Amino acid sequence: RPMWYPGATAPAHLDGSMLGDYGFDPLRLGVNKDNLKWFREAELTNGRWAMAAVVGILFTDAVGLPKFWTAGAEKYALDNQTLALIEVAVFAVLEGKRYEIYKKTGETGFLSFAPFDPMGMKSEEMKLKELKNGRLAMLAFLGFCSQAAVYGKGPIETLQLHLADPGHNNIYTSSVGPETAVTVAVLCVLPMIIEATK
Amino acid sequence: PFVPPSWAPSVFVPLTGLVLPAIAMATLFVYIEKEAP
Amino acid sequence: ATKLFPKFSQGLAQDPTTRRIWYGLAMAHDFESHDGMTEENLYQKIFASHFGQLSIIFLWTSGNLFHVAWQGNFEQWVTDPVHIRPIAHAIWDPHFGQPAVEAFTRGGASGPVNISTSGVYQWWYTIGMRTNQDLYVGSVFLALVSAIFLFAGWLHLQPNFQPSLSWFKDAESRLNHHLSGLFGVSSLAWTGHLVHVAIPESRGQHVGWDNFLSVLPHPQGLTPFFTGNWAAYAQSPDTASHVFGTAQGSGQAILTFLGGFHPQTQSLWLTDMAHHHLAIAVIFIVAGHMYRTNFGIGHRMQAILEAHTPPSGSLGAGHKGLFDTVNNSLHFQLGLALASVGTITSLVAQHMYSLPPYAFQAIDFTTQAALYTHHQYIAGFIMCGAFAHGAIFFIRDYDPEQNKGNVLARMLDHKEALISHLSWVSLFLGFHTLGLYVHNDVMQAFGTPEKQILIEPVFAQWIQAAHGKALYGFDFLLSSKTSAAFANGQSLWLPGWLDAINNNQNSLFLTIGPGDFLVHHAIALGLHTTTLILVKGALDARGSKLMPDKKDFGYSFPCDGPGRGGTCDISAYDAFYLAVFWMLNTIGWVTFYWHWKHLTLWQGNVAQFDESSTYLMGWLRDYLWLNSSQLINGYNPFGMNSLSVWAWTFLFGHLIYATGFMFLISWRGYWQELIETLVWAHEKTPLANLVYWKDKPVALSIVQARLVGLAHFSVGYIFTYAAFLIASTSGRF
Amino acid sequence: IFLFAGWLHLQPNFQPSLSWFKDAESRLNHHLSGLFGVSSLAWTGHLVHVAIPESRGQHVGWDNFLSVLPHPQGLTPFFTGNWAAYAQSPDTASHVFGTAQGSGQAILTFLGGFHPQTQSLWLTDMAHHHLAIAVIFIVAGHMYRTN
Amino acid sequence: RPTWLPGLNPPAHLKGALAGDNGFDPLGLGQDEGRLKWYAEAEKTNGRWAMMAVAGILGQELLGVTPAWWEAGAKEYDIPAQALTPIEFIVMGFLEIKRYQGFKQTGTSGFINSFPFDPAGMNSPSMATKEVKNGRLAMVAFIGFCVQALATRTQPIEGLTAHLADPFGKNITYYLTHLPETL
Amino acid sequence: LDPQIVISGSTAAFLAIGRFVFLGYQRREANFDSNSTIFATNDPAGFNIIDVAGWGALGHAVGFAVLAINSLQG
Repeated sequence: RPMWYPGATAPAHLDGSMLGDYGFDPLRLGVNKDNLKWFREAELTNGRWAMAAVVGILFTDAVGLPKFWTAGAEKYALDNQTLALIEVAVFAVLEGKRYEIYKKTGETGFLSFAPFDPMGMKSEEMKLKELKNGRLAMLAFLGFCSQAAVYGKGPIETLQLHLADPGHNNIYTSSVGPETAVTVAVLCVLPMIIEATK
Repeated sequence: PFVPPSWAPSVFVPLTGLVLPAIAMATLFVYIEKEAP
Repeated sequence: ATKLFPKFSQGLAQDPTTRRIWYGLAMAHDFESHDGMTEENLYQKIFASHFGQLSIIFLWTSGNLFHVAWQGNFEQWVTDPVHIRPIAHAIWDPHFGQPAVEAFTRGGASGPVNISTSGVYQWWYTIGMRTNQDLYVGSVFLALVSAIFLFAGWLHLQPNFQPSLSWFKDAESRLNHHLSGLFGVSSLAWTGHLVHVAIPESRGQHVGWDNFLSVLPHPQGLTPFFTGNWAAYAQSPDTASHVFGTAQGSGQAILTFLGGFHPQTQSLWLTDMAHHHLAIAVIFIVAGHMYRTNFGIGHRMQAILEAHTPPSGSLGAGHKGLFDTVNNSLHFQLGLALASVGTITSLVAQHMYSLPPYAFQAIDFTTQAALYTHHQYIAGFIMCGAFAHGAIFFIRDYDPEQNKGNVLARMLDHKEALISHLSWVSLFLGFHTLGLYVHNDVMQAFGTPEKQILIEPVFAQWIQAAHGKALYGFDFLLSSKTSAAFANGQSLWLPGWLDAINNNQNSLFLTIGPGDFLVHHAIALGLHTTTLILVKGALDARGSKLMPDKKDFGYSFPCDGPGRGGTCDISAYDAFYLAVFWMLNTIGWVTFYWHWKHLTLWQGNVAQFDESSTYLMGWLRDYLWLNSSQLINGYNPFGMNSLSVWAWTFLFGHLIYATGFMFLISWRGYWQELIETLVWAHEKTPLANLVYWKDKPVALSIVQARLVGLAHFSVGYIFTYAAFLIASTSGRF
Repeated sequence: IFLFAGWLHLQPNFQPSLSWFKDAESRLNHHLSGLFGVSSLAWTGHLVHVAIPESRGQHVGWDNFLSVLPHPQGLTPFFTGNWAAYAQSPDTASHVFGTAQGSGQAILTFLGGFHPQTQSLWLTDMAHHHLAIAVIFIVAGHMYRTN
Repeated sequence: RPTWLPGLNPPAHLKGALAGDNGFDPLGLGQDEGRLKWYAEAEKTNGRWAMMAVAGILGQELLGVTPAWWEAGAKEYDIPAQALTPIEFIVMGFLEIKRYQGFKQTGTSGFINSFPFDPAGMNSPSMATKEVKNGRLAMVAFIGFCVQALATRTQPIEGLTAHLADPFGKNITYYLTHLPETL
Repeated sequence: LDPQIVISGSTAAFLAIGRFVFLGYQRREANFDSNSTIFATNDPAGFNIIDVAGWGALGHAVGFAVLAINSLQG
C-alpha cells in the first residue's frame, strides 16, 4: 500500500477501507466518521465536474473557439438573465434528487436513478479509477486557470511554448517564480520534517 | 553537449582493458573457490 | 569440500575438479535444472532475464548512437552521402606504429578510425537524424530507457511485485495486447513519426521537439481524415527530380503508394513506408480484438483448437489437447517463436537487399554485403535453435497420455517415413547437384564448354515474367499490357514498380540463368539436409531401436557406452551439433552466391558470373581466388595499409577454425592420460609443488568438447568470411 | 523559520528538559556575549560597510560589498593597533547626506553633536558606539561559570 | 589511545569504538549515544561533501576553467539557476529521504536502497578511520579555500604557488595588511 | 460523399444486424466457446455495452472504408 511519500504513516483514521487511500490528512479534517463520507462524495463530484470541464476546455482550444475565460462575454442565441433562471431552476430539482440518493445509498446518482449505469460496468476498480482521474482533473483545472492567470493564451499553447525552451520556459522563470520555488523547497523538506518527529 | 574530453580514450581504453578485467578476474576467481560452511 | 559456486546445483558444487566451473557456467541459464525449482519461480526468473536482455539491447543501441555522434562524421556524411565513407568510432591502440596511425586515418578524421559497415548512417539519415545533437539526445534517451528496464527487472523479483503463475499463462490477454498494443500502437506511432518528422526532414524542413507542435504535416490539417476524404493526402507527391534533404522538387503528400524506388537515393519512398505502417497498424489493432479476456466477447484458443478435427479421421483426434501441451510447455513456445523469428530474419535480409528502404544504401556495396550475410547467419542459428528446442520439448515436456491421437502424437507415429523421405530428397539433390557440377567442371577442363549441362530455370523466370519483367518474353499477368492484373494497377502502384523491376541496375529481381539454377539446387540441398538432421534428432530424441529409453537420459548426455556396437553421438544434442555444420555450410553457399552475383553486378560484368557459376573451378578461382588478392595484401614486407586489419582477421579466423578441429577430431582419453602425466610432473617438482591447485585438473567432457569445437568452428567461419567479404568489397569499391 | 522552530520544539526528541531551562549562568553568558555583543558587532559591521558609504554617495550592496573597502587603509590599522587612523578625515560641516560632496573617509569617530544638515547623530559616531558596547557586552559575557 | 591534549584523559562518553575517536570533545556535544551516533553520521556526510567539493575545486583549477570557483554560480548555463534549484531540491529530497530512512533501519550510510552501499567489498575499520580523517582534512581545507579567496582573491593552487615563490611574504600577515593593494 | 450520412447509416445498419440478426448466433457461439466483470443491461435481448462497442467499431470501419474508396474516385 503506497503512501503519499516514501515512508508515511496513516493518521489512525485512513487505514485503507476507502479507495485511493494514501494516508494524506495533515489538517485531520476527516477525523469524524460522518464527515468522511460527505467529504468523499464532495471529492467525487468535484472530480467529475473538473473532468468534464477540463475535457471541454481542451476541446475548445483545438478547434479554435474562444478561450474558456472569455466564452462568457461572447453573445449567444439567448439572454443571460433567462440562462441563470433556467440553470438554477433545473439544478434545484437535480441537486435535490441527487442529495436524496446519497441519504438512501451513499453514492452519486442521476435524477431518480441512484446506481446510474445503463451499460453496467460498475466495478470496484472502476470506482477507484474515477477518483484518480477526478483528482488529476482537479489539478489540471487549477493548472489551466493558473496558466491563464500569468501567461494567458491557453493550455495547449502553454504546452507548445514549454516545448520551445523547457529550460527557460517554466513556472520558475515566470512572474510567480520565487514563490513557487520556495514552496517547492519547503514541500521537499516536509516529508523529512514529518519523519524527524513522528 | 555530452562530448567526452580529448584524453578520454587514453584513460578509458587502458581502464577497460587492464583495470576492470584484472579486478573482475580476481573477484570472480575468489568467488568460485569460496568454500561453503 | 563443497564450494559456493554454483549455487543452483549442489551436485555440481560438490565436484572437486575443473569440470565444476565449466558445467556451472554452461548450466546457469538452465532454470528447470536448478535445485528447488518450481513453475512460478521459473517464469519469474525468465521474466527478469527478459528485462535484462532488453536493457542490454537498449544500452548497446545507445552506445552506437553515442559513438557515431562523438567520433563519427554524420554531420559531414549527410551533405555528401555518395563520396564520404561513414566512421564507426575512433581507434586508441598503443600497439599501432606510425604507418598504422596514418593508414587508419581516413574518412576526413583527425586520427585512426574504423569505417562502419553496419549501415546505421543511412537508416538514421532516412528516419530524420541530421545533426550530432539528435544522435546524442537519442543515445541519452536510450540509456535512460535501458536503466529503467534494468530497474524493472530487479523490481519484479522482489515480493509484492512478483507476478503469479496464472498471470504468466494468460495467453488470450497477452496475445490480444501484443497484437493490438505492441504491434498496432507501435506501428501507428512509427507512422506518426514518419509523417511528422521523417517526411518533413527529407524535404528540407527541420522538425524537432522544439517546433513539432506548431508545424503542420499537411496543408489541410487533419480535416480530410475526419471527413473521410483520405484521397487528398496522396495529392501532390514527390516528383522525379526531388533531392533528398532539400526542398527542390519536394511534394506535399504524406501517404502515397507510388511504389518503386526514389530516383536519386535508389530507396523506397518515405510516403509509401508511412502508408504501409498505417495500414499494418490498422490491421494489427483490429486483429488485437480476437480473443476473449474479460468482457465476454472474443474467442478461446482452446475451443478453436478442439474444434478443428476433420470428420474423416485423417488427422486422428485433430488438434484436441494442443492448448494444454503448448501453454504448459515453454520449450514448445520458444521453438515456435524461434522458427518464426528465423524465417522473418531471412525475409528481412532478402527484402532489404532487393528493396532498399534507407537512403543511399544501394550505393554502399559493403553495407549490403555485410547486412545480408549478418542477417542470414543469424537466421540460420535461430532456425537450428528452434529445432533444438523442439527436441527439448519432446524429451522434457511431451506427454503421450495427454496428446493421444492428435497431430503431435501422429508425428512420432510415422517419424520413420518422414526421416526416410527427407533422406531421399537430400540424397537426390546432393547426387544431382554434385554430378552436374563435376560434369561442367570436366567439360571446362577438356576445352568443351558447350558440352556442359545448363538447365534454364524456366519456373523462376516464369515467376519473374509474371511480376512484370519483360526480358524473358512470356508476356502474361503484369507483363502483358492487355491483362486485367496489369490495367488494375496502372493508376495506383504499377508504373513505379514496373520501372524499378525492369531496370537491371538494381537488385530487384535480378536476371537468372543456369548458374543460378544450380546454386539454388545446392541451397535446397543444404536446407533439406539440415532439416533432415534436425527433424531426425527431434523425433528420435525420445527413443529409437538402438536406445529405447533415450527419453530417460535427458536432452544432452555423452553416449550409451561402446556396447551394442557403439553409441557415439546418440543424443538429440549431438544431432543439433552435427546440424550446425550443415547450417553453416548452407548459409555459406547462399552468402557466396549473393556476394558473387552482386560483385559481378557492381563491377558491370554479370556475364562473368553467368559463365563461371556453372563449374566449381569458376567459383574457386574467379570468386575466392580473384577477390582475395587485396585482402591478403593488407600487410607485406613493402608496408601496410588500412586493409591489414582484415588480413589479420582472416588469419585469425583460420586459426580459430583449425583449433576447433582439434577438439573435433581428438577425443578425451588421450588428453586425460596426458593430464595425469602433467599432474605427476607438477607434484614431483621442487620449488613448484608448494603451489597446489584448488580444483583437480581433468580433461574436458565429451559434450563440452563438442561444444568447444563447434564454437571455435563457428567463430572462425564467421570471422573468416566477414573479413574476406568486407575487405574484398571495400578494396574493390 | 521562527514559527517552524516553535512548532518543532513541542514534538518529541526536541522538547527541552526542565534542567536546560534553569541553566541561568549559560543563558546569561550567551545573552550578554552573543545576543547583545555579537549582534552589536554585526550592526557595527553594517554601519561601517553599508550605512556610512551609502551616506557618502557610494552604493554598497550584496553585489559589491566584498570588493569595496570601508576604509582606504583596509584593516591594517586595526591589526597594528593604530586605531586612531580610523578617525582621520571625518565628514565636514558642508557634507550633503547621500552625496559625496563634503564627505570624509573616517569610519569610527566621536565628534558628538548633530549633523549640520540632517540634524541627527553622525553615522561614524553611532558605528563607534555600537563597536564599544559590543566589546563591553562580549567581555561581560564571560562572567559566569558554565563548563 | 592518544588524545588531542597531552596529559588529558579522554571523556567517559567518548570511547575508542568509533572510527576517529581521539577523545576530542571540550564542549561535550556527544554525551548521549543517540546524539553521538547521529553526529557521527553528520560528520561522515559533511566530510564526504567537503571531499567532493575540494576535489571539484582542485579539478576545476587544474583543468583551466575560465571562472574561479567562487564565480561558477553566476556563469551563464543552459537551464538557468532559477530553474536548477527546484530540480535539485526534488531529487535531493528523494535521495536524502531514502538515505535517512535507511539510516533508521540500520546505523550505516547508503545509496537509495543499498544499505550499506558497498560494492566490490574493500571495507574495514581502518578504512573507516581513513574516511573520517580525510573528511576532517577536506572540511578544514574547504574553509581554508573560502577564507583564502576572501582575503587574497587567489585560487588554491594559485595561492599555493604564490606562497612557494615568496615564502617570507605573501602570507596571512601580508595579505591581511596589504588589503587595499589586493582589491 | 457526405461523411455523416455514410457513417451514421453504416453504424446503424451493423448495429441493427447485430441486435436483430446475428445476436442469437453470437450468443450460442460465445456459450460453446467455454476474475471477470458482468455487464448487466436492461435490454430484453441482452445487447450489452460490449456488443454495442464491437458492432459500432465494425460499422465505423466499414463506413470509413466506403468513404475512402469513394474519395479515391475509382
